[PDB]
Amino acid sequence: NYIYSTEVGGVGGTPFTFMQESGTITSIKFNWSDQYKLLHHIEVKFINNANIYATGDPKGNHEVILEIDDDETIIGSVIGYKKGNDGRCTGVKLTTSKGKSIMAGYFEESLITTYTGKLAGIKGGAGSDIDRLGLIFLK
Amino acid sequence: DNYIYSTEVGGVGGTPFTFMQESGTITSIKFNWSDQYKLLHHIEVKFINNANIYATGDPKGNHEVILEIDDDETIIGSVIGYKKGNDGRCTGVKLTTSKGKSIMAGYFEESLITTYTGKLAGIKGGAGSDIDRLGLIFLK
Amino acid sequence: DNYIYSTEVGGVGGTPFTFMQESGTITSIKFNWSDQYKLLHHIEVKFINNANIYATGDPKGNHEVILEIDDDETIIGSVIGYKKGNDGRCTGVKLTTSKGKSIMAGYFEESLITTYTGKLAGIKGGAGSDIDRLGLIFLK
Amino acid sequence: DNYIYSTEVGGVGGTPFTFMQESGTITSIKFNWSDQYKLLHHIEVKFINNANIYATGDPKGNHEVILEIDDDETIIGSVIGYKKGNDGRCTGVKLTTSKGKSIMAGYFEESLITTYTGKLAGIKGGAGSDIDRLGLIFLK
Amino acid sequence: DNYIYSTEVGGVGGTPFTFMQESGTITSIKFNWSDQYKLLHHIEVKFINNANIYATGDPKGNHEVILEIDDDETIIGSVIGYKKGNDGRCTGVKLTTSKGKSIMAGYFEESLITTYTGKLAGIKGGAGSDIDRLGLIFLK
Amino acid sequence: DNYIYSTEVGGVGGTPFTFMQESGTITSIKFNWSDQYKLLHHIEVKFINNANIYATGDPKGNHEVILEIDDDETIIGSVIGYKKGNDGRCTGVKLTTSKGKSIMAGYFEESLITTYTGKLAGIKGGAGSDIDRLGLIFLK
Amino acid sequence: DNYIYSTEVGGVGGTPFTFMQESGTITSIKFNWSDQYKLLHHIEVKFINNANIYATGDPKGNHEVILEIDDDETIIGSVIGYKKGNDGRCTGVKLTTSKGKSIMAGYFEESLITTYTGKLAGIKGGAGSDIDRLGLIFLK
Ligand SMILES: OC[C@H]1O[C@H](O[C@@H]2[C@H](O)[C@@H](O)O[C@H](CO)[C@H]2O)[C@@H](O)[C@@H](O)[C@@H]1O
Ligand SMILES: OC[C@H]1O[C@H](O[C@@H]2[C@H](O)[C@@H](O)O[C@H](CO)[C@H]2O)[C@@H](O)[C@@H](O)[C@@H]1O
Ligand SMILES: OC[C@H]1O[C@H](O[C@@H]2[C@H](O)[C@@H](O)O[C@H](CO)[C@H]2O)[C@@H](O)[C@@H](O)[C@@H]1O
Ligand SMILES: OC[C@H]1O[C@H](O[C@@H]2[C@H](O)[C@@H](O)O[C@H](CO)[C@H]2O)[C@@H](O)[C@@H](O)[C@@H]1O
Ligand SMILES: OC[C@H]1O[C@H](O[C@@H]2[C@H](O)[C@@H](O)O[C@H](CO)[C@H]2O)[C@@H](O)[C@@H](O)[C@@H]1O
Ligand SMILES: OC[C@H]1O[C@H](O)[C@@H](O)[C@@H](O)[C@@H]1O
Ligand SMILES: OC[C@H]1O[C@H](O)[C@@H](O)[C@@H](O)[C@@H]1O
Repeated sequence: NYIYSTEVGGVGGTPFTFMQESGTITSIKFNWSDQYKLLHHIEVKFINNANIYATGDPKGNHEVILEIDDDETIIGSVIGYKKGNDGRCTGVKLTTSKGKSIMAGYFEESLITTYTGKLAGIKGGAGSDIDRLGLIFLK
Repeated sequence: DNYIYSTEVGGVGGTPFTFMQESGTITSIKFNWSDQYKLLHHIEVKFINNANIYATGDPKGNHEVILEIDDDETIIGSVIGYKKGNDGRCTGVKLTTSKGKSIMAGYFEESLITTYTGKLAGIKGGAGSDIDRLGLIFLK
Repeated sequence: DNYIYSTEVGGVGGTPFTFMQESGTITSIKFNWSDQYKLLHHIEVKFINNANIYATGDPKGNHEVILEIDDDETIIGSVIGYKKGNDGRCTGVKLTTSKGKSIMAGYFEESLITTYTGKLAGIKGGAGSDIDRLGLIFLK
Repeated sequence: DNYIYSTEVGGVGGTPFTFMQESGTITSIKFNWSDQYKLLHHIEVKFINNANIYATGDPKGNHEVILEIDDDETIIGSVIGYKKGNDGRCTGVKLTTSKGKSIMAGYFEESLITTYTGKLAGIKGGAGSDIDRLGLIFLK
Repeated sequence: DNYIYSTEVGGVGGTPFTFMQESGTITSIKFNWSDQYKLLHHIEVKFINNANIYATGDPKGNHEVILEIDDDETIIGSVIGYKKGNDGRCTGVKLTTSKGKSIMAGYFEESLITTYTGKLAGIKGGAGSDIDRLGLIFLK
Repeated sequence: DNYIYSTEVGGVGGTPFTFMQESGTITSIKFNWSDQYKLLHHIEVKFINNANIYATGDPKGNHEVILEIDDDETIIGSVIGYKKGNDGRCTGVKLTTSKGKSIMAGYFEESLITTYTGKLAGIKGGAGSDIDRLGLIFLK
Repeated sequence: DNYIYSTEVGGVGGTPFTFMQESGTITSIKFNWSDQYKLLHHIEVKFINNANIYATGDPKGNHEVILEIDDDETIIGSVIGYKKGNDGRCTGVKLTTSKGKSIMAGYFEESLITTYTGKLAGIKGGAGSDIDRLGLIFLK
């Protein structure tokens, strides 16, 4: 019942997989730096669940939060990254079925335009930086 | 509840405030901010069928904006700018309505939240000299 | 009432005025303003079925705009620029209508209100050499 | 009446004129203007079922525009540029129609009116060397 | 008649032409103009169900444009540029159709007419070396 | 016939060509052109249910574009650039389709035609070294 | 067939490749390109219900883009840039989807094709160091 968007970036970091069965993401936060031009930290909240699921080191000078209504889908989703085994996530642009949008970080090397739908989860690897990030949707 | 609570953004400082009125919605909201500090300093809210002005923070800035909200008019677009961390502050609010009205108060230099939308019902957070933290409240 | 009263913005100065005619609406309004002082100085209003011209302020400014309003035309966008505080003044008005007509008078360098919308019935406030204060009035 | 009179804008100077015909609407209108003075100098009008040209003003300008109006075509947007005061003059006309046709005559540097909309039926004002003052006339 | 005659614009010079066919409409029109004189010089017109080319003027210009018109396609926008006066000339034509097709011929440096609209049925005016004068003709 | 013939624009030179297939529409068209001469030099065409390539002119140009046409896709906009006269040439083609596809080949510096529209069925004209003339063919 | 083959554009060089799966469509496609050479160098494709990655060409470029395609998502706009001739190369791709998604890879300085549209089923062409030749394949 889930669609796994391609994980983009490098092979480094501590693995993460955040997905509650019968739930969807109600809030997502991205943390990035002007110093490295990288995403560093991600936080996620699910419906009817106050717990925050986090990865990465929140050392960046900027963060954006997107709140998602229960009937709201992602209709546009771009992740910017540096490719190769030594790849990092650099940016994210999300647009919703209600015209809400967020833009984090930088888009200077490689891009992926992912699958659309109801955002259910995230998987990847993170340490000091977001090495790699894949979105997960409902089928 | 019958209400959606958007995340409070900013620091942990100042005196807590909650502005909500049983079976009531915001008909008017006022933001005060300074070019000197690039922060919101003061917020004022009025509800439908209630002439009382509910205020928090110190009205010391050189700019103010007021948004009046028709009884049927909703928020379709909402951004709050803030400085993140325990020591944080709310720096700015952009609202757009179901009738093409829009306001821009203060600054959006550090962190942003794109909040939940709907019929604006209340606000909560903390304030003293400054708005330390701000979260919107909507009907279901 | 059968009226919505938008906030009076600006100072407490000048002679009070209320332009409202029972069972009538504003067919014409005129805004006079100066580049010298960047203030509104003078406002005239004509109502439906009334040849009488209601005026307030001193027509001292070097610019004037007139908006004519069709009987079935409403305001869908309204911003008033003003200097806040007791010594305040109303500095500018932008109006847009249900038919794509729009006017822009004066300056928007200090505070702003995005008012209520609807069928413009009347205006209230205070004036002398300048428009000290302006509130719009709409039908429910 | 069965008519709407838009405000005559400009000066008190020149010979008065009123162009209207029983059960007849404007089928054509011409505006003469100069780059040297940036005024309207001359207006001509033809009515439905009437080959007579009604003209006023001194046709001395280096530009002219004609708008032809289909029998079922209305004015949806109408801006007249003018210099305010007793020594005033009409400086420009922008008209936009129900079928997307549009003309621009003259200059818009001092004062503007956005008039009423509808089926153009006549014009009135005063002209000598220049168009001192112009008001539009529409069916109810 | 069953015809609308748009104003003939330009001077009184050259040889008269009138191109119309009973129960027919313009399927093609060609405008020849020059960068040297910034004038139209030559016009050709073909009618529905008729192989004949009706031409007037001197084809001496360095540019031509052709608009082909589908049987159900009307003119929704039509602008003719000209020099006014007895010694006048026709300088350009812009036409836009019910299908989004358009053409621009020549220059719009002096006077302009926004014409009547509808199904293009014919043209009349005067021509010699130049197109002195041009009017359009439409069905009712 | 069951076909509409757009005007052949260009000159009288080259070898004639006519590309049409019984019960067959154009599925692919290629334009070759030079920056050196600012002309079309070569055209290739394929029809529905037919793998043969019909070609004319010499492919000496440094640019090509291909348009592929879905079976239900029509041309809603079509401009051919040319040099007029007996020694004329085809210089450019702009096509826009019912699905928002569009190509632009070559140059539009001298003369233009906006052609008939519909389902492109074939082409005719003449070519040798260059495309001397080109006319489009559509279904009724 | 049940397949529409767009023209393979570019050179005759490289190792031929054909990526198609019986009763399957493309779910992901990656283009790798260089600013140094302004060519595509490498392509990867994944099909519905199939975890295998089909690659061709040499991934030596400094940029990559991935377009993921929803199961019901089609191609409504498709341009490939290329150098024509026996010695040719693919230089760029633009894809636009039924859902407002788009990618742009590489360069468009010489020749273009606007291909057929629909549900993208596969690709074919040749590749070694570079993408010499690319053709898209759609469902009927
Ligand atoms: O710590 C285990 C983890 O370390 C290595 O990845 C890096 C670190 O997590 C940290 O320093 O930050 C780097 C940037 O975020 C990150 O690449 C790898 O050896 C990895 O495989 C391992 O899991
Ligand atoms: O809202 C800001 C801040 O206000 C209050 O703390 C301090 C005092 O108001 C005053 O003495 O000036 C200080 C410098 O601006 C100010 O911090 C408290 O309400 C505090 O908790 C709050 O964060
Ligand atoms: O409208 C502003 C102001 O106008 C009137 O006072 C005027 C000003 O104070 C100043 O221009 O000096 C004038 C000369 O004596 C004076 O009229 C008053 O109506 C005031 O109440 C009003 O605020
Ligand atoms: O159409 C222009 C003009 O053509 C004919 O006379 C011309 C003018 O004298 C002048 O512009 O130069 C021409 C070159 O020899 C000359 O013929 C007449 O038909 C005239 O009435 C017309 O205005
Ligand atoms: O279609 C252009 C032209 O091509 C052929 O003549 C050519 C030109 O004179 C010139 O470019 O030189 C060429 C090679 O030496 C020569 O063939 C003819 O087909 C002619 O009819 C045509 O108009
Ligand atoms: O029209 C401008 C001007 O022209 C003339 O000098 C007279 O007709 C005046 O009465 C008039 O004000
Ligand atoms: O892709 C460029 C080039 O790469 C290799 O050298 C071979 O497969 C060639 O035939 C090809 O043209």
